[PDB]
Amino acid sequence: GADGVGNASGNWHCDSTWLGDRVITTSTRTWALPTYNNHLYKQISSASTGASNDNHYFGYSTPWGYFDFNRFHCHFSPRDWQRLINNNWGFRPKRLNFKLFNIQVKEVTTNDGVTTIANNLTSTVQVFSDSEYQLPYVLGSAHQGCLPPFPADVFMIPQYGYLTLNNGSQAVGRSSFYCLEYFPSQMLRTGNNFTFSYTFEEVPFHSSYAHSQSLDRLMNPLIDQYLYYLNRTQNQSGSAQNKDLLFSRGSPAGMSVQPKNWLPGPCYRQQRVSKTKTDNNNSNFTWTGASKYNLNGRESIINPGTAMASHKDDEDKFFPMSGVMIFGKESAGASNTALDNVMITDEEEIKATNPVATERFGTVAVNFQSSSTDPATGDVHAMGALPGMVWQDRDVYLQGPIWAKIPHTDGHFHPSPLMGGFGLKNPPPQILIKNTPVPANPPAEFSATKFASFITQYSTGQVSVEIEWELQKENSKRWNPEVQYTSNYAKSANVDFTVDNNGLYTEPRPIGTRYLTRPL
Amino acid sequence: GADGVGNASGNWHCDSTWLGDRVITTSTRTWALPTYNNHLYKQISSASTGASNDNHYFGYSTPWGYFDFNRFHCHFSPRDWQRLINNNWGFRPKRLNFKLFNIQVKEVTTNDGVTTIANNLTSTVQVFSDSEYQLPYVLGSAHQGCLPPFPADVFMIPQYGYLTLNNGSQAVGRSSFYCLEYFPSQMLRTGNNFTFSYTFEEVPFHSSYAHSQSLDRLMNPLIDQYLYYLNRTQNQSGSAQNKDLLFSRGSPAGMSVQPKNWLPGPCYRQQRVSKTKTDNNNSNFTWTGASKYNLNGRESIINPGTAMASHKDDEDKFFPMSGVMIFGKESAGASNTALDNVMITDEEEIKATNPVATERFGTVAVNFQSSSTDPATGDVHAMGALPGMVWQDRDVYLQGPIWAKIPHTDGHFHPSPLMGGFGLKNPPPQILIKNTPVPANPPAEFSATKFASFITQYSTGQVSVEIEWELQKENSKRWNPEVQYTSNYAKSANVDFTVDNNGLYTEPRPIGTRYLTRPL
Amino acid sequence: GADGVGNASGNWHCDSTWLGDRVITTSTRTWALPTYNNHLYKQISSASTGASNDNHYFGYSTPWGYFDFNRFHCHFSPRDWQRLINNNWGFRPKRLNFKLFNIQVKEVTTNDGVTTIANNLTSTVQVFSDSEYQLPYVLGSAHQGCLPPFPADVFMIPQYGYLTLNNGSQAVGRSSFYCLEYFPSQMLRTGNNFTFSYTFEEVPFHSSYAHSQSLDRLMNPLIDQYLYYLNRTQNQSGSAQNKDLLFSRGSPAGMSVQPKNWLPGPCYRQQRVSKTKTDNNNSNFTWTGASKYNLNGRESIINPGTAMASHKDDEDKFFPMSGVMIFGKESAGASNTALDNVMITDEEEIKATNPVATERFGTVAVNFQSSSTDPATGDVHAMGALPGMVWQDRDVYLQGPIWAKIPHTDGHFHPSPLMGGFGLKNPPPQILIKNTPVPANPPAEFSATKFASFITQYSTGQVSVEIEWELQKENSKRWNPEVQYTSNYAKSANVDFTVDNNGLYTEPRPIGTRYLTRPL
Ligand SMILES: Nc1ncnc2[nH]cnc12
Ligand SMILES: Nc1ncnc2[nH]cnc12
Ligand SMILES: Nc1ncnc2[nH]cnc12
Ligand SMILES: Nc1ccnc(=O)[nH]1
Ligand SMILES: Nc1ccnc(=O)[nH]1
Ligand SMILES: Nc1ccnc(=O)[nH]1
Ligand SMILES: Nc1ccnc(=O)[nH]1
Repeated sequence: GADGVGNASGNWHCDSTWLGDRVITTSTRTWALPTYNNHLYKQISSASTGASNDNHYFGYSTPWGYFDFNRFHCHFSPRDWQRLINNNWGFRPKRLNFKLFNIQVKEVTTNDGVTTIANNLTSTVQVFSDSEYQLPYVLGSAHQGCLPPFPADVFMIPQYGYLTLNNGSQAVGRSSFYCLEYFPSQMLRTGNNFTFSYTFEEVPFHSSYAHSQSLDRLMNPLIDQYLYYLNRTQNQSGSAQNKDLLFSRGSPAGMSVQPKNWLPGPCYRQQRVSKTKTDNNNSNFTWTGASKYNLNGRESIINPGTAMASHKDDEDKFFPMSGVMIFGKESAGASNTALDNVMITDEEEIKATNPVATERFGTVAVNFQSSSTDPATGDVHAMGALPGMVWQDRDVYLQGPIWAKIPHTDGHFHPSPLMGGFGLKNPPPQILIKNTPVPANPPAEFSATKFASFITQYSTGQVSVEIEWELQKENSKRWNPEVQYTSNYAKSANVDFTVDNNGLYTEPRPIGTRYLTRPL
Repeated sequence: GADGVGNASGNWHCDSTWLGDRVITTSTRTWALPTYNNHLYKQISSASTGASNDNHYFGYSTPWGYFDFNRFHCHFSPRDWQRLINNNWGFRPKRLNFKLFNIQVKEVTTNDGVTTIANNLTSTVQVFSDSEYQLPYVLGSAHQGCLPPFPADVFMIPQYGYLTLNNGSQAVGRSSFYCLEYFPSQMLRTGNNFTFSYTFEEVPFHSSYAHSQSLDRLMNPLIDQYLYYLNRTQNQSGSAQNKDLLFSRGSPAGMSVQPKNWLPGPCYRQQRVSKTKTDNNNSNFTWTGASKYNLNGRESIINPGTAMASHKDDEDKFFPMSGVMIFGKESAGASNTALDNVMITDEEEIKATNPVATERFGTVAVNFQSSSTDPATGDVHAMGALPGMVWQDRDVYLQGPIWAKIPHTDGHFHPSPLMGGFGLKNPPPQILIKNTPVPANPPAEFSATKFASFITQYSTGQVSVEIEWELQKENSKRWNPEVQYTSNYAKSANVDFTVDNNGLYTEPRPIGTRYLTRPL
Repeated sequence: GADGVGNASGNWHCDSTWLGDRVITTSTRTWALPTYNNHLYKQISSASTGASNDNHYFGYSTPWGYFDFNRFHCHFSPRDWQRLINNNWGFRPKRLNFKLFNIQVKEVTTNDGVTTIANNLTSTVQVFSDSEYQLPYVLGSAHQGCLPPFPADVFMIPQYGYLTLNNGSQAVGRSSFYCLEYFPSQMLRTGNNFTFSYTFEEVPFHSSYAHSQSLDRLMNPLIDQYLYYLNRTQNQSGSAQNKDLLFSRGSPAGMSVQPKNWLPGPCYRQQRVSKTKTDNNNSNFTWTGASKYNLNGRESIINPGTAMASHKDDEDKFFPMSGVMIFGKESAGASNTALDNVMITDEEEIKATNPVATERFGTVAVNFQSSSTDPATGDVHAMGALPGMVWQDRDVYLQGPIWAKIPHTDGHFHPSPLMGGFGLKNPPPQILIKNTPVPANPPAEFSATKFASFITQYSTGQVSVEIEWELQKENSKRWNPEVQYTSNYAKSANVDFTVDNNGLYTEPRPIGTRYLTRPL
């Protein structure tokens, strides 16, 4: 860093600047970091517990905390998101600037049942960015502890832990252990500060638009095709039914039978469930009726799974059991909370190109028809990629994640993070931070045994993240007005995206980005 | 070439040089080339024979031989492979240098029942590289006849033959015939030599590592998600069972139900068979229970097929019927040999990302549940590519192939050779070689009829291949030690990868490359 | 020194960098230093005690602490050690850089109960390196208190004390007393830091290899010698036994009787003891059956003593009573702990050249044979250096010492530290450190009586040691694969060289360096 006890090492830079094709978000917050695990690394696992085989794990927990800004509301105020989404066909991150500063380390002494805090001026906090990605990448799993949406909220830094290979609750020889200290890290006293910058790789702009055409309506509703298709295998009222081969040319009255160039996207069917409970089966079918994948004898719910439309027209009451992103309200309990404490996303806009999530992809022949054998077909519920398929990826949300690390594998296929966002080979590095252990008084006589008595402390300061975002401007010739995200004009007891009478900021709904429209 | 009867046209260059990010393998061997087909091109096919429709073919056999180094042990000694695999996250070929030399053509005369060999000094051997790929590409089908693993072994050059279109055992008008002479070729007497170089296209480094995380364990086992999922469709001990909609947030106790970004790789299920025969069905089900593809009314076993893990945890006794590479021991007979004369590979390391080969990919919804209709799901056994899938390709082995030509098609999809290795648009060219016909004595009076009487001969010499390989160095922060390929320290009658008391080199096991670990 | 209360004077530099022929280890840790002896130097000795004459001593204890990094795990993580040992025939230290910084001095006050710690900002810690070696050299006696293996562990600094001449528990006129203050030292307040560098003398690379030949198997196993040896002193079935002189030439069937050039190493026999207690004698024979040296009427166990192989082939259950380095587990008690709380090294690799530790060196003639007198021979249990002897020094271990000061004597003989490592004429200097006394309040009236009332304090900070190591690369033409140190692939409850569920780092075995092989 820096300088004095008596001298701030950073100012408060929270702002938005719009500049034609760029928008620069700056956000600064005040954090608090406790001591974790008493400065220990612990082995952790599902041993005992009583966990099922699909829940076993092995890993470690760490004395470190970390910074996480991997949520859009860490950077975009509600109004800015609104600006973003109502005027642009897309956007992407380009560069970032990160700042830790104004650090202040404090000691806690308890006597009684009356707790005193003071400054420990000569104490440090340690920091580093894992810029060579040598640590297990724990961002992009949508874990809580990101910078809060509301700039006035103070936040506690999450603790870093990670998993490795496990065979049940045991480890394997291949399992990996990381000690964080065995990086180089920067050591900061109250005077000092930390900074680094980062550039994002080139990535496709996120599609902030719905289509205003669908795959099956790309033709000109005024002209025939020059192409023919088999229309009838029997006449044709000449009594009664006689084998025939009758061919018709593509025609505006038969848009369902016209040859075309393209196929809709992939499909992994999911179970349709209603918001009115009375429609559903009387059982507990989530695990048992769930779409799951099977990995080394362990089952995992596919969630949210392939980008698919949530419901066809007029059926907004249904949703895939595990195919929509779902946010909790600020009233929601951790487990088995009710419908009205959650907010379910809707990905209905993609039904122009993407199969609906709770229906078949389609139908396939399954035999050879003949006079003796009747033509049979079967339903296709899971369809991989076929040449000619086109699709739309899952939408992002003001409160969803931004990016994830693409796994380091021989093979990916369209590695856009299924929960939504940008896939990055070389994503924003993890930023780790810890209070340096400060021994309590040692004995008068040497002892070799692990030092286990420490002065209790924690730290606080500010953090600042600045991101530059490039915009894809809208160039639309559409004559009529667009759907636009808008707040509600009718009167009410509270304003949306505001604090209440107890000062609790709330986000009353998810907001996606798909309001403007393109042609296909 | 060159020069004298009395003057070598090449030396013996067999070596290894390690140079930081590069390793240069040189190997030289001594070959023998007979006269094939008596200098004739023969039409060949399955006519007569009694072959089934799935085995019919049409093609030609050729008077030529060819060189084949498309196996790792043609270049890497066992110790070098060990060096490779224990210290690098990857590697790829960059360039090659090829050399034919010290040629010596010999005539064989038999009188009795006592066979005399002498030098035929004025005789040639012919050579060319098919550098414009004008010939059917016969490398990359894993045919025997490559340079031997052991530098002291002499090898016989394989004969070139190829196939074309066939309708049963007949040909079609579209079928193609190639005459090799109707290239330009180099003609070598005992003095001369042949050389050429080649550069490899840019290709992804082969992944010589296992992952130490799995797709389903990428989260931080310490923090909840901000995302919610439908947890129950009924309460919840309020008696008895009542329709409900209950939502929970992602949590470390429920890692199987957390939303995620990624899907595991593709899947084409295969039949699971045990190494202890008593477990299996009492029938012959290989063709009949086999995963097969169907091409122009002809069936073909998919083998090895999609890259998939061989068995889940603790089940090393099972293997896909035709989903693992299998090497023969030097005791193995050509057909119906026993389990202990073969070596079956294990691709278990990829179960972090790739479905296990003998299980479903997963489960899919197949109907609409309601009070009247119970939720149904189905098993998915063959799953194509879905956006968001990530996977690991099949491993290579010290004795497996290196590369294959990607077919010249409009479309490939991840054209990594399914048997393992590097796909190359423009692979190392085939190198063809033949002894020039040397007429026996003609008659005293002209005759127009095909010349059919030849002096019997063959040739021998050395061949040298030098390849430069680029290495991907390991940069791992892992605190604990790695699994490392190691020879066995316990005492025995023979050393691994050695010759025995009769001078037979043996390779006692396959060695893959996946020992070091990455994060995902 | 520089600057501020508010300003870190050092960062955290813990890392490893591999660069071809060099590897640079950096390690940084956080220490704690109490006040020792209440700022007093005390005379100490075995007086009273009840000590045997063998355990009498005289010396002094000091108010100072010291830094000790003389253990390989202070610098090499387990993975790095693995890298070291599996790829290099040797290595040596070249240069070092040392850093003390971020110091923070604290005062402790108690009422009862209850104990209060604050910063004492104007307090100093003192430091110096004994670079002219003017102090008794107390490193290289394998003391505990070195930097901990695990970078996250905080450590207490050991106290400096030393011994001098003693006659029983009394001193002699020749006994030396040393006052540490009498040395210039650097005085550091919370702002300041200490640094120095050092270069190592030229030393032989440590042998990180086993031989793959033995002294007695160097001959060509195909060819006779031209040399002859007396084979028989009687015939030879011509009945019955008659005096004769019969000579044979060296031959592959008689490799035990072939003339040779070399002798195996020196020998000081030690008592063989089994790991299965039932094999041993029923008595307490360690002191009484021990190999001891006798110095000024005082006995001392020779331990570990001459470099000798721990056991011959197939006898891994025996070990020299005091001829192997033995590490304690983190469960081991200080005294009379059980077999399974210790880890015994094995120096079996050196049996190619070095006598086995529990057997005779060999046999010697002891008389003149004649018709009247039968040839006699005797066993040699202690053999000094003979021209022509060759030997291998004791191995080093990841947790053993690195170096020791060669005593300043007229004569050494192969002064490689018998406990293992590098002998250094001018070793890394001792680094001494102390909290400066801070008087409590004096009386209002002068008193000359030596001050004795002090404010209670201690200090803490970071220390950093960087060492450059030169590597001897492996150049082996060995065709088959090597033994390699490897972690175990089978599954278990804990990972090797990791922390457990209480955060205790453990080292589950010793690791030597001898895996690669040389010829002799
Ligand atoms: N969002 C995304 N990030 C990186 N690569 C992609 N390829 C397709 N979509 C992508
Ligand atoms: N091994 C490989 N060779 C060429 N192209 C590839 N694309 C993906 N894997 C490949
Ligand atoms: N390790 C060592 N250090 C210094 N001198 C030696 N002489 C023989 N071995 C030695
Ligand atoms: N990864 C991809 C494959 C095919 N098309 C895409 O847009 N992306
Ligand atoms: N061919 C490929 C398609 C998608 N992803 C890959 O890695 N390769
Ligand atoms: N000549 C010597 C041999 C060994 N050591 C010595 O100091 N001198
Ligand atoms: N000290 C020594 C004497 C003789 N030879 C050695 O290598 N060392």
